[PDB]
Amino acid sequence: ADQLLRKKRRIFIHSVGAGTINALLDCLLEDEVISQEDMNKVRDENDTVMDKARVLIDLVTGKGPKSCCKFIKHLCEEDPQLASKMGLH
Repeated sequence: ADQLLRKKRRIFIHSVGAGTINALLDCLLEDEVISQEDMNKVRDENDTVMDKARVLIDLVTGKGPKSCCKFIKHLCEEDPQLASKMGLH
């Protein structure tokens, strides 16, 4: 009963703008949910957003559903448009 990202993996990934990503991953660090190890994963910059997203959305969920909370929240303030399909409440 906790796999929002998973199902919504096709949405966030095929929508999130290269911009929000920079502002999103930045917020994560603030909470210190990730680690210099993961932070490096994304920084590596693979290719098109489709790639930089798949890793960002994944790395989060990896840290358990406890992160999903701050994620959906930070995203709401960063993007109210996309957050629409993720603005459950």
